[PDB]
Parts: sequence; C-alpha cells; structure tokens
Amino acid sequence: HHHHHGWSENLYFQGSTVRIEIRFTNMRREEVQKELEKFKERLKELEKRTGSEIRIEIEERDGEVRVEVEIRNSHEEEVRQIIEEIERWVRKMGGELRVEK
Repeated sequence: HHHHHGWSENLYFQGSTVRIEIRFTNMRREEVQKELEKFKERLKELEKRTGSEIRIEIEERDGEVRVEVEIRNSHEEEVRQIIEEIERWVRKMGGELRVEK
C-alpha cells in the first residue's frame, strides 16, 4: 500500500528581512549539537533584548549541517552580531556563509 506524509509551513508578514545561511561538514557531532543549542539560546537572548523577530532553521544529514537565520525588523548592529557567532563555525570547521539582504 502507498502512503503520503506531507508537512508545510507558510509565513505571511511585512517589513525588512535579512537572511544568513551557513553550510559546513563536521566531525564533532555531539560538540556541534551543543554549539547549535548554545547558538539557538544566544539568538533567543538577542531577540529578547531587541524589537526584532528571529527564526532559525537547522538541517543535519550525517555530518552535513545547514543553518538558516532570518531576522525581521532588523538593525545593522543585530545582523553584524549574528554573523559573528556564526563566523566562528565557518572559520574553525571550514564551510560556506551566505548573506541575503
């Protein structure tokens, strides 16, 4: 018998949005997991002390990790800070970073 499972999410909003994406391959799976849990916690802190809204998407496939951060109602300072916490991953583990203004 044939089966289908589907899931979708649609977001409709207004305002400015900055998107930051990183992709890397790692060989410290549990370490990176705890760093991602720390990074999510830092983004929640940064969102709390600002008027912005922050969405983070994480995809993991056997060591390949892709992270997407979207910031709505952002200010330049807040974008610059988020890159910084991300820059450590790119520099230390190698990988790719992409900024969509």
